[PDB]
Amino acid sequence: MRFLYHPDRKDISLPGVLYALGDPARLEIVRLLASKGEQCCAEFDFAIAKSTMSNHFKILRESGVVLTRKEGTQHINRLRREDLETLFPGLLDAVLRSAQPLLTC
Amino acid sequence: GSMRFLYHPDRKDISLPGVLYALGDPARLEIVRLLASKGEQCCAEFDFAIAKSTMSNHFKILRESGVVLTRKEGTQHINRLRREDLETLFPGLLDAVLRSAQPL
Ligand SMILES: [Cl-]
Ligand SMILES: [Cl-]
Ligand SMILES: [Cl-]
Repeated sequence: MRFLYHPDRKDISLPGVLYALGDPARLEIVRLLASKGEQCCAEFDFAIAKSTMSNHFKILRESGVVLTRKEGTQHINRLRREDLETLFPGLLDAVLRSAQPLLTC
Repeated sequence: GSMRFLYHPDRKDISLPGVLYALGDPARLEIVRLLASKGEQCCAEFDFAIAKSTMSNHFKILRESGVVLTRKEGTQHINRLRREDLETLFPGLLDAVLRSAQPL
């Protein structure tokens, strides 16, 4: 599988994770990946410029939140739930409890 | 005994992404961690950057995002965690963040 860049768990920090979630578009991506499982980039039809969405997914990958792979021409994103729960127990649940939907609303 | 606070948003204007962005920095997370365990703290206690303009910007972000109040008292600026606002809006968030925050 063509996995895109992603850090090893050891190089994932709490400030980086909080930073990655610190954006309405990125929070909404994480919220949908958590509830619906893996989703290609094109499912996140935000009213947002192409280069900006690309930077968003780079931020999510560099921070250790999302694992992306190329399948065909799709970029398939996966929430790194197991890594995040191992490092930061209960963090995802506390964030997702309060995250307000955007794309489904 | 001053209740003279710098600009802070109303509870209704605090958003979860804005709060997470404010915590999403080693200096700012440590400020929040210290306010949470030690109580109110003067700005001069937080020597977490080479430049004073960098610390000023950290506190500006903490105040504008709804995490921190800043009180002007004499010559000092005293910071206070907005525990009630944050816990009412984002139940369990502060605990989850603080449980994993590592001392800087
Ligand atoms: Cl795609
Ligand atoms: Cl306001
Ligand atoms: Cl001060």
